Amino acid sequence: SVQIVYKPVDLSKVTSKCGSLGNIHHKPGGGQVEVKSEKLDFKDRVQSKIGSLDNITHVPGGGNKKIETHKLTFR
Amino acid sequence: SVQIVYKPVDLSKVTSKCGSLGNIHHKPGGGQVEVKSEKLDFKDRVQSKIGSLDNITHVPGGGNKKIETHKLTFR
Amino acid sequence: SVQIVYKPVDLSKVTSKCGSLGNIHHKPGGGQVEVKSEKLDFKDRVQSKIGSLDNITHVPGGGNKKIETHKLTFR
Amino acid sequence: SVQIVYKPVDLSKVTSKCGSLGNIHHKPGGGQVEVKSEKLDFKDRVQSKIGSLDNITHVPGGGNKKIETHKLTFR
Amino acid sequence: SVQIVYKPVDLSKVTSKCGSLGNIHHKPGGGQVEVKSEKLDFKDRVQSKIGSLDNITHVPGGGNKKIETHKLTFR
Repeated sequence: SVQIVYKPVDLSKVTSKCGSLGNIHHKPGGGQVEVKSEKLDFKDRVQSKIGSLDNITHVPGGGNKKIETHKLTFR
Repeated sequence: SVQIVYKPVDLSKVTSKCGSLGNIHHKPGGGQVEVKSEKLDFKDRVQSKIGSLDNITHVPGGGNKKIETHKLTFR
Repeated sequence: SVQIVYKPVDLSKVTSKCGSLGNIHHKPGGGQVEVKSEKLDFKDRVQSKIGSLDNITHVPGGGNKKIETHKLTFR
Repeated sequence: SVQIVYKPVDLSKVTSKCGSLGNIHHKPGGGQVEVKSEKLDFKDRVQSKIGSLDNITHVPGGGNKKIETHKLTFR
Repeated sequence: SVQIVYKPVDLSKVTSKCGSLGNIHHKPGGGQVEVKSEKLDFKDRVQSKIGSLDNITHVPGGGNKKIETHKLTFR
């Protein structure tokens, strides 16, 4: 006979306290972008990005995470 | 016979306290970007990025993480 | 017979206290980027990045982590 | 004869710039005030203050001042 | 004859720049105030203050001042 008893117990705390969170300034691409092109040959795909792109200001009050994986495999 | 008793117990704390969090200044690409091109041949794919791209200001109050993996395998 | 009793016990603390956290200044790419090109031949893929890219200001109040792995394998 | 020509000229600047101003915490009278009195005689005026009084948090963005006095006196 | 020509000229600058100003913590009277009194005689005025009083947090971004006095007196 085979007897498996999977009883994981969890009393866990992921906690944060923050008194104040602020005065965040993110200023990307303040300056000047000059792009000049003359006599260009492209014989395949072109991807171009010019300026201020994909900029992030992420300010979570918590921002806490808990990943928990359980796996039982019988063969 | 086979008897497996998987009883992991967890009373765990991932904790932060912060009195104040602030006055963050992120200023990427303040200056001047001049790109001049004359007589260029491309015979395959081109990817170009010019300026201020993919800049991040990440300011979590907590920012705490707990990864926990459990794995039981019987064969 | 075979008897396995997996009882790991955890009373663990990953803790931080911080009275103040602030006045962070990140200023990447303050100066001047001049790129001049004349008579260039490319016969394969080109990737170009010019300016201020992929810059990070990461300021977590906590920033604490706990990784915990449990693995029981019977054969 | 008497000739008075009072021509004071002023081209003056009192200036401030501030990128961020914040995360001010003023916590007066956190603790415990116990006042016990038995058999007190007062034969004149009494003024009493007990606790947290007249506390100030003054946070001006500018807070700049210019005093200018002109006085001409003829006798 | 008497000829007075009061032409004071002013091209003056009182200036400040500040990139960030913050994370100020003022915590007066954290602890415990125990006042016990038995058999006190007062035959004149009493002023009493007990606890956390008249505490200031003054945080001006500028805080700049210019005093200028002009005085002309003829007799």
